[PDB]
Amino acid sequence: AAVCDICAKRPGFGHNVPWSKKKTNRRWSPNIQRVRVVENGTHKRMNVCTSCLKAGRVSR
Amino acid sequence: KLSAAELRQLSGEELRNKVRELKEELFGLRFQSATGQLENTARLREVRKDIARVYTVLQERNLNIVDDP
Amino acid sequence: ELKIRDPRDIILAPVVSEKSYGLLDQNTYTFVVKPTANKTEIKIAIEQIFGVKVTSVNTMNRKGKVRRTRTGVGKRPDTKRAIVTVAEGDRIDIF
Amino acid sequence: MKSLKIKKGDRVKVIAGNDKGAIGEVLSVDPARERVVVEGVNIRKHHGGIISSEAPIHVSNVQLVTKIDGKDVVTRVGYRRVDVTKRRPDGSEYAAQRSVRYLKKEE
RNA sequence: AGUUGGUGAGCGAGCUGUGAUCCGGGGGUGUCCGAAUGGGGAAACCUGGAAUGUCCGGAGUAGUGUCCGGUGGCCCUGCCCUGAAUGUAUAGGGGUGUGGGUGGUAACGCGGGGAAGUGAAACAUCUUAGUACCCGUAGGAAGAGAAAACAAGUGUGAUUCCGUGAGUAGUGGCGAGCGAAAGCGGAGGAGGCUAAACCGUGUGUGUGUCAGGUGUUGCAUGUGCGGGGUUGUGGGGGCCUUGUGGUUCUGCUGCCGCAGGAUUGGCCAGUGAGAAAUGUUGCGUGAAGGUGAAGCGUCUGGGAAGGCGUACCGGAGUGGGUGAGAGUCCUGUAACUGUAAGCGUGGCACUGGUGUGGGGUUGCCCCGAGUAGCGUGGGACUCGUGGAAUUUCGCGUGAAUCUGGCGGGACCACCCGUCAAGCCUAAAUACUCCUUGGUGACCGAUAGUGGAUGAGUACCGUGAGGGAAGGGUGAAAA
RNA sequence: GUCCGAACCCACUUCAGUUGAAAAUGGAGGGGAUGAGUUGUGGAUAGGGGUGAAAGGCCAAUCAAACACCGUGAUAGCUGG
RNA sequence: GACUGUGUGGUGGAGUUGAUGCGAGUGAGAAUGCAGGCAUGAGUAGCGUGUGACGGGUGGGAAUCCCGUCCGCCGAUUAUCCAAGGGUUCCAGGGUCAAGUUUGUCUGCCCUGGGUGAGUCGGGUCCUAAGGCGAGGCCGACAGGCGUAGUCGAUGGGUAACCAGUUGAUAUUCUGGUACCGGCUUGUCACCGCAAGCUGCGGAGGGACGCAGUGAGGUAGCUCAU
RNA sequence: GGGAGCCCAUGGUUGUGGGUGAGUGAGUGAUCCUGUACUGUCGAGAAAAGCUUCGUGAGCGAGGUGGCGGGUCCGCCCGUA
Ligand SMILES: [Mg+2]
Ligand SMILES: [Mg+2]
Ligand SMILES: [Mg+2]
Ligand SMILES: [Mg+2]
Ligand SMILES: [Mg+2]
Ligand SMILES: [Mg+2]
Ligand SMILES: [Mg+2]
Ligand SMILES: [Mg+2]
Ligand SMILES: [Mg+2]
Ligand SMILES: [Mg+2]
Ligand SMILES: [Mg+2]
Ligand SMILES: [Mg+2]
Ligand SMILES: [Mg+2]
Ligand SMILES: [Mg+2]
Ligand SMILES: [Mg+2]
Ligand SMILES: [Mg+2]
Ligand SMILES: [Mg+2]
Ligand SMILES: [Mg+2]
Ligand SMILES: [Mg+2]
Ligand SMILES: [Mg+2]
Ligand SMILES: [Mg+2]
Ligand SMILES: [Mg+2]
Ligand SMILES: [Mg+2]
Ligand SMILES: [Mg+2]
Ligand SMILES: [Mg+2]
Ligand SMILES: [Mg+2]
Ligand SMILES: [Mg+2]
Ligand SMILES: [Mg+2]
Ligand SMILES: [Mg+2]
Ligand SMILES: [Mg+2]
Ligand SMILES: [Mg+2]
Ligand SMILES: [Mg+2]
Ligand SMILES: [Mg+2]
Ligand SMILES: [Mg+2]
Ligand SMILES: [Mg+2]
Ligand SMILES: [Mg+2]
Ligand SMILES: [Mg+2]
Ligand SMILES: [Mg+2]
Ligand SMILES: [Mg+2]
Ligand SMILES: [Mg+2]
Ligand SMILES: [Mg+2]
Ligand SMILES: [Mg+2]
Ligand SMILES: [Mg+2]
Ligand SMILES: [Mg+2]
Ligand SMILES: [Mg+2]
Ligand SMILES: [Mg+2]
Ligand SMILES: [Mg+2]
Ligand SMILES: [Mg+2]
Ligand SMILES: [Mg+2]
Ligand SMILES: [Mg+2]
Ligand SMILES: [Mg+2]
Ligand SMILES: [Mg+2]
Ligand SMILES: [Mg+2]
Ligand SMILES: [Mg+2]
Ligand SMILES: [Mg+2]
Ligand SMILES: [Mg+2]
Ligand SMILES: [Mg+2]
Ligand SMILES: [Mg+2]
Ligand SMILES: [Mg+2]
Ligand SMILES: [Mg+2]
Ligand SMILES: [Mg+2]
Ligand SMILES: [Mg+2]
Ligand SMILES: [Mg+2]
Ligand SMILES: [Mg+2]
Ligand SMILES: [Mg+2]
Ligand SMILES: [Mg+2]
Ligand SMILES: [Mg+2]
Ligand SMILES: [Mg+2]
Ligand SMILES: [Mg+2]
Ligand SMILES: [Mg+2]
Ligand SMILES: [Mg+2]
Ligand SMILES: [Mg+2]
Ligand SMILES: [Mg+2]
Ligand SMILES: [Mg+2]
Ligand SMILES: [Mg+2]
Ligand SMILES: [Mg+2]
Ligand SMILES: [Mg+2]
Ligand SMILES: [Mg+2]
Ligand SMILES: [Zn+2]
Repeated sequence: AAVCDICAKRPGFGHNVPWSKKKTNRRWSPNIQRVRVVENGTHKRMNVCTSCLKAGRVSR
Repeated sequence: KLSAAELRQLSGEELRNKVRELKEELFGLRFQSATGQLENTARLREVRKDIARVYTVLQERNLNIVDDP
Repeated sequence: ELKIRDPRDIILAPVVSEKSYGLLDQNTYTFVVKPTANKTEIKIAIEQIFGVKVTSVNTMNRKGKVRRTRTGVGKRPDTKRAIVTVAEGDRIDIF
Repeated sequence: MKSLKIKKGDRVKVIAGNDKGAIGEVLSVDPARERVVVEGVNIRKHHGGIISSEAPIHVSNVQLVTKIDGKDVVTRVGYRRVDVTKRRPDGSEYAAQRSVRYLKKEE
């Protein structure tokens, strides 16, 4: 996945820019990790970005 | 006669009987029209208009636009 | 509920033609009926209207004729007609 | 839309057309296209057999005529408001205001 | 006083004035399809409720076939019960029906994705162009918006939009091209809330608190709700010197003070963004209407509005009709008037609903963190990676917090400005599928809409889609 | 995936047609004709893609990249007016 | 010079002239230009495989319509009936502008009216195949992709009727005769009773399956007949 | 039930009421029936429901139902030229 279930981080779109500068469309995906979470009392998977995982916005 | 706002002076059951009688009269008129009778063609529309009037009165009573007798 | 439903709403008009009059010899009556009425409903309606025992009801759907005029093609309404067979002596007066 | 200033049964005088000066009664009015039929003026054939009867003419070609002192005088019209009472379809009463036509040149 | 729409007449009616048709406003009905929603489906069709008294109510039949009406689509969400494997518990399951959603829409808006033909006389950077198209999603407008701003030595004081600055400074295979800002002139003109200290209000738990007081008096963490507070030559909390609208006269802090208190003043302030949102009375009206001036005579003509003669009105001589060119024949026009009604609407009064601070102080306490920065790979800025500020996305890394942070085109110092990482905000601006009125040195049937007529029709195509042609008798059908 | 040979499927030769009866056929013969056969109905694969016992074949009567609409009044140092 | 007369008629029936300015969708013979109308070829090519003849009728009009008689043609189809598709072309009466490759009194044309009858036939109310859609769900920046439970989907499975007659036009449909199936209800006989039954739910059986070939017993049919 | 030519007559390109008479034997013989039979065979030849029976992970349900012969009524929608 490339969308964070927390903070809704989503891919950006930009350019491959070679030495000749012949720009080509490309994507920057967020570092989405699928981890086990225990929310309230629910065990389930969630696709969580590493930024949220580092900030602790996700309960494991 | 073609019926008017004096239908509001009647009761629900007799208004429904009026509906049934009007429907039967329209049935007879349609049969006459099919069979070649019924010189009086305007009644064939006026009976439907009367049915419309009676339903109008019944529905206003049912919806409490006019207080039910 | 408003809008009392009368059995005479289903039976619209009788069919008058040479075939219908020939079928009258067999106690058979051809009526133009409401196109959404089934054989049982037509049978019950005829019984209630005429006080007549009905042995059989046969229905067909007849397509309306299409005629090309000024303003293009016109199409006459579709009709359903019930062919009602009456008991031996009951008879129905269509005038 | 409203009605015309000329109504059926009026006595009018023809002021334009082949029959200038002819005076007759308005036999019928056709408000939609503003044409009136006055007796014994526009005699032509209909259809049907011959039917030699009156054909409509434009309402602006006639004018209401009054008898002031023994001579027929064409006149225009005005309206005055008078208090009346109208009956609702159920039969109730209420006071309302209605217009009444009067001929000019006679007050 | 006529009337039962049009193409396109006579029957049989209603109005025969018991006032219709008609006109404005508001209701009733509204088959079937369509988000389509009981289920299915080849849109406008089909088919239903396990057995029980039947899904519920009614009608019908001896009874079943039948009829009429109601009910139940899905997803989100509120409330109640239950709680799996399993222990907590959750998922799930069963109720309830609390609210919301679905789909459509001409242009305009915002956020995101994003061409190529073309130009460069080839072409790849660049251009075209963030255009076409596409995705999401609004509103009557949207977005923006109350300085982590500009300025440059004084100063300006939210934002948007228009004109300039200026085709300038710049930028650019320095090619084709691209292209500012400050300042100034205008349109329009609002500023308001919050997080945090600090104080009132429960649960992972007391053993120290003159009236009072108990191993705790009310003692310790961190919640949910109240106040309080909202700024920058810093502010706020705290600590105090005072001040709350006159009080019935309640607990607490110290028999000082604080707060609840109550009809009543009240500077005020109000249906606004403004921590909010509930009745009665004062205006002209839009939708319909009402009134609405004043010419005859002759002549020629099928016909007079034309000619000739002669009068009138004009707050009305703008038009258009009428048998030919009408100010006075018709419709109107000028001017005035009515509007009952509207969900009426706008504004006022009343009701009704909501409510103060100033001065000193700095010991202390608070001032929005995975944020700002930094590195890197991209994007937007005149700026095409560069001396690269400012701004933005992905990935890493990661601060101070007032003696602080940020900006002033690398960077540092000083100086000046400003206080980011929370939110809401009218007006000036954009637009017309529509409604009403009006206009045209605009078209006049090969034109003007594709369409003056059955026109998105006939017709062509499996389909998306393409897509015509045909107006004129006369004053009157006579 | 035998042989001869109708239906059926095919399309080798020839003649005719070639403003045709027909935008690919007709006459006469010819190949297969129990098989890798043929055919009906419904379905699946879609455009830089499909499918192809492979000819760049076929994909709605012109396919070395279908058709329709849009960018669009593309561009054309060329031709015409 | 582009052009023109304030000359004079005709046609026509409602506008428009001169002066001086102002504004242009302001001038056509060419674009294998666009639209319409009409010539040229030309009364020319063709009239789409073929066998018609005659007598009579109808009629304003007959090679081409009707009737009859001869004759010829097809006959594994030039017959009969379905499916797909078409959609009123079907029947009766009236019609001869157009259409029909000629004529036309005729028509699959035009006009008016009429015509299609099912418990059993073919589909639905039953079943699934390929495949489609798909509650949740998983996947995917968005748009979307896939798919579970399910739910659709015949070209298949399941499923009770035949012969005769009748109309200008319909017929396992109507009518006659004689059957069958499912309901409801009723009469009668027999039988049940943690322990009737009914409906759900599934288990199993069954449905349930290839191709090729020969033979046997039959019947339809056909032929012949003192 | 169907099936020819004889009838005062019909009505004269017509249909009515009577007049219908026969029904057998042999030969031949299927692409149909027994028959998804039988034999051969590799390439190994749908699904689900109806149906029969079995219980009961569900409810209903009264001591009432379920069976076998007989009687009455009900049997829908679409297509049908
Ligand atoms: Mg690009
Ligand atoms: Mg880490
Ligand atoms: Mg039927
Ligand atoms: Mg119609
Ligand atoms: Mg009224
Ligand atoms: Mg009036
Ligand atoms: Mg009325
Ligand atoms: Mg539905
Ligand atoms: Mg549906
Ligand atoms: Mg519903
Ligand atoms: Mg039930
Ligand atoms: Mg919406
Ligand atoms: Mg390019
Ligand atoms: Mg170039
Ligand atoms: Mg070039
Ligand atoms: Mg806004
Ligand atoms: Mg301000
Ligand atoms: Mg300014
Ligand atoms: Mg708080
Ligand atoms: Mg006037
Ligand atoms: Mg005059
Ligand atoms: Mg701050
Ligand atoms: Mg910085
Ligand atoms: Mg960078
Ligand atoms: Mg740039
Ligand atoms: Mg930087
Ligand atoms: Mg500097
Ligand atoms: Mg905002
Ligand atoms: Mg046009
Ligand atoms: Mg013209
Ligand atoms: Mg034209
Ligand atoms: Mg078509
Ligand atoms: Mg072989
Ligand atoms: Mg074939
Ligand atoms: Mg060849
Ligand atoms: Mg040749
Ligand atoms: Mg061979
Ligand atoms: Mg398909
Ligand atoms: Mg090759
Ligand atoms: Mg092709
Ligand atoms: Mg290409
Ligand atoms: Mg372009
Ligand atoms: Mg060009
Ligand atoms: Mg050339
Ligand atoms: Mg001039
Ligand atoms: Mg020109
Ligand atoms: Mg020319
Ligand atoms: Mg031409
Ligand atoms: Mg010629
Ligand atoms: Mg010749
Ligand atoms: Mg020649
Ligand atoms: Mg010749
Ligand atoms: Mg010839
Ligand atoms: Mg021939
Ligand atoms: Mg011939
Ligand atoms: Mg013959
Ligand atoms: Mg022969
Ligand atoms: Mg033979
Ligand atoms: Mg059909
Ligand atoms: Mg017809
Ligand atoms: Mg036709
Ligand atoms: Mg015919
Ligand atoms: Mg001809
Ligand atoms: Mg004929
Ligand atoms: Mg005929
Ligand atoms: Mg089912
Ligand atoms: Mg499936
Ligand atoms: Mg879903
Ligand atoms: Mg099912
Ligand atoms: Mg099905
Ligand atoms: Mg037939
Ligand atoms: Mg039969
Ligand atoms: Mg029968
Ligand atoms: Mg089984
Ligand atoms: Mg098997
Ligand atoms: Mg044998
Ligand atoms: Mg049929
Ligand atoms: Mg048939
Ligand atoms: Zn995240």
